[PDB]
Amino acid sequence: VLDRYIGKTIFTTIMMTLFMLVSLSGIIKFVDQLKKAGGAGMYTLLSVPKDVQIFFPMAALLGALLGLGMLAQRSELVVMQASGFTRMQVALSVMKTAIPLVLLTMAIGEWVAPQGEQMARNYRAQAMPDALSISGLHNYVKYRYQLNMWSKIFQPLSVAVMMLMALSFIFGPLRSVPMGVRVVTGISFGFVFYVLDQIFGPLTLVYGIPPIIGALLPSASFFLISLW
Amino acid sequence: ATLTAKNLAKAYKGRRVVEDVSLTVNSGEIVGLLGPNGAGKTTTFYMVVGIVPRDAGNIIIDDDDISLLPLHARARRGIGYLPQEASIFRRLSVYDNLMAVLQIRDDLSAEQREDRANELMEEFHIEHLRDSMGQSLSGGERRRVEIARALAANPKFILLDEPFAGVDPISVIDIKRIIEHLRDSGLGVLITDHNVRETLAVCERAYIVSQGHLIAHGTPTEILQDEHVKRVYLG
Amino acid sequence: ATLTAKNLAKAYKGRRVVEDVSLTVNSGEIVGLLGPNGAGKTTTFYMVVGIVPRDAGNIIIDDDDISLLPLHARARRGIGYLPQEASIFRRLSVYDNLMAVLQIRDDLSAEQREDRANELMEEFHIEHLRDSMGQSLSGGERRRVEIARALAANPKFILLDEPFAGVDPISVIDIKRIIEHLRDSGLGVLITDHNVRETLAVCERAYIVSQGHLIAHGTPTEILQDEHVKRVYLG
Amino acid sequence: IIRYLVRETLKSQLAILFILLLIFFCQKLVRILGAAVDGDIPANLVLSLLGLGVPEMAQLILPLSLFLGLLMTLGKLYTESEITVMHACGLSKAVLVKAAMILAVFTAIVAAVNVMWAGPWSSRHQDEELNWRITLVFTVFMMALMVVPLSVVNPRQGRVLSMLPAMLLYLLFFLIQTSLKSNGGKGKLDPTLWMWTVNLIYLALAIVLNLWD
Repeated sequence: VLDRYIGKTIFTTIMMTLFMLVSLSGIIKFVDQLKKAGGAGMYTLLSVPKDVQIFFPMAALLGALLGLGMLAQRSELVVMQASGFTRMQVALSVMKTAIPLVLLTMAIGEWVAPQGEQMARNYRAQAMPDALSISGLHNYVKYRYQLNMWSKIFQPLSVAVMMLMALSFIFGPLRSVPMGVRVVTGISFGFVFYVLDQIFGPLTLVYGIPPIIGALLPSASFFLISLW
Repeated sequence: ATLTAKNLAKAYKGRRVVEDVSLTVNSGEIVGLLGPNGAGKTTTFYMVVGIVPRDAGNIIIDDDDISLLPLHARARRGIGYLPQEASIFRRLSVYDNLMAVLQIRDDLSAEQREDRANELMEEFHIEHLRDSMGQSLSGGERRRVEIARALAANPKFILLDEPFAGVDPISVIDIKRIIEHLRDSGLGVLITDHNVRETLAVCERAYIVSQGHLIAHGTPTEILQDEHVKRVYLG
Repeated sequence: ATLTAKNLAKAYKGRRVVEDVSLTVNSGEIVGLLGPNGAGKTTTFYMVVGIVPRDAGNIIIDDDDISLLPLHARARRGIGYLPQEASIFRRLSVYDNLMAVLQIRDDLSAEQREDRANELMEEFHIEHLRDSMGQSLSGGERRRVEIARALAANPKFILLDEPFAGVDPISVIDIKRIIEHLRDSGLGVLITDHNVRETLAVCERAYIVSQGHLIAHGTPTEILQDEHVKRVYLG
Repeated sequence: IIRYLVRETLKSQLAILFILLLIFFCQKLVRILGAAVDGDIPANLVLSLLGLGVPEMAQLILPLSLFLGLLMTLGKLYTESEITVMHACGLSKAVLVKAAMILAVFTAIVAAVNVMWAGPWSSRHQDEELNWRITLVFTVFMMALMVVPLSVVNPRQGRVLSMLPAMLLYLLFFLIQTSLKSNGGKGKLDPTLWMWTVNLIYLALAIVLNLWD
């Protein structure tokens, strides 16, 4: 089944790209923390699952596009289109194997990644908040970020739109056999959605809005933008 | 059914390659598209199936103009395509490829799917490589399973480019029998090849293309009689 | 000069494919290596040129046993290879490819390099595509410039795999004339092909391989007379 | 000439360098770059954010850029089987390692300036041992020698998994290399000089794999 095949190749490259990002950023933090402060062997898993929660969907973009392009260069996607695949392979394959990989990142950030930084906080005691649930927000309403963490909770679909029209640009390319010259433009033209979507948030409040549809409009407009 | 193109054209960087190419195929018909190197066959196939943006022409199924509609909905309308360069899946096995293509067939259950897959592997004689991984086959079995995964979708019309590339002649005559038996089923096929002395034995009529100019068409005896194309393409 | 292999063997995952394959070629000799699908031709070529680790055999130039020496020093000793699948450079142009290969030729200056490149582009008739970029050519010109960049190195021995893949017959007879003129220059060639009715017209003698078993060898009339290989490979 | 190697791989070099510099600044180029349009506009807010984090991520990602961009497209060359005929025209590994050291010394000048002339800028706009400048121009000088035989992908057993033995060896490098420099102290302070040896012991298992005799 092409579902489990394209899931196999994207999962095997997506572990690679996630490792390549988070093991890099771990030593990014390691070099200046052991530059200034400090002592031997805790700093790596000091900050892993919150770095997973941060760098997951960008790694999803990069790995899904790069692996699907390396598969795509050898004409497999054009012959599976020739047999009769459509946007359905996108819809029920790459989504179907990528958003179950973001459900457990939501699980890691709801279940243990706040404790994943609590362990770092109470291990700070030898030296010298954008991660929460509804249990503070509805009293913050009486006390802004009124639905900003609500939008933070709502991201299996923002990553879906993030990835979807991005790899719609790699669903096509057919000038000769175009050889990955434009997967960089695909990740480029898809990268600006964090530039727009998170910053459309502060634009909602200035003229009066319900922030539910204030968050659901920029995520779903780009869902509707490129349904080829 | 009938697929017809009318005065196709395609170019890039000024160097035009296709001018006024037209073609006509009915349901249950074996038409051929021979021609010299760089004649325009695969680009004509690209304009038929909707790989490249066409500059002029009319792709129509005699009543529905699909000429600005892309490839996936064209294949859902029922054309079949085979790539010139090899395009098998490169981690699967052979039965994995065939059954995975046959999952899209929305007319029969999975026991008839594996039945049809067993029929196709028996009928191409690849059962003694049926569980080898895909990317490491040889060229003969690779082109043979290309033709298998192409024929497995059962379209109305089917387009091939060099189906005889790197194939031993016994399997060539085998594939000849398979395509003519599907002609007995009544399914129109379009073929481009270079082994002319095995291509002409199966084809009914044959368009001949030379640098956009559809310079000849007719029966095998007339296109062999043509001293023009014997100078241009046969030798 | 003379290249000789003695009882080659190669296997993977238990399924053996090559057993006791031997071959013999002299300087100035056209030997062929026909066979059905999965016979072992490209693996035999791999063991000759030193792509795969051989399990048994003796690659020797009749006086120097290079059978455990890798490919780059083998090509410096003077064998020539052409890949089965297409392996052109995929951003260069044609003249860029040819002159870049001819930079390695340590026998003549750059004006004779561009002279030889002009001779080769004239002699394959690719001057009207000589400045197109590499990866977007068609299959005929791609295989033709493969044979060009292969012949440009001028080795003593040269190995081809399917040199007639996707080539129109006029250029086929052209390449036939080129290789037989280099046989008049006295350079031994080894050929694997599937177009037998054009392959036998040029070859002197022809080894025939079927699943490791070198089941036949001899003149074209005897290997066409063989009712065994007419059952096995011809049909 | 076949100089094409450096001309092709420098595209991947720059591509992976820019696409990995805009990542790791995603949560800054979103947050403060968006809040600056409405909230506050001085020059040294966006200039401060440009000055944030650029030297260490330059000096760390640009070696990664080299040994990952030299892995990517040169492995595409391996798996499209082009070195098997380039190799087969009287060449050897010498031409690939010569092209690798040429592109590595072409990036050695930017790997030199983003420390030597980014240091005083780091002091002035970040306050708001000298063997290290040889080790850093050496660690780009070694990956060009290290990854060229390590991802030597066969046409029939190919994969992208080959990046793992080229990244974890750099990680076992760079966990140790900077930790041994946090030992000791600042400038003329003196830790153990085994950092004179870990570079050499990596040159050793670079050069054996490049020899293969």
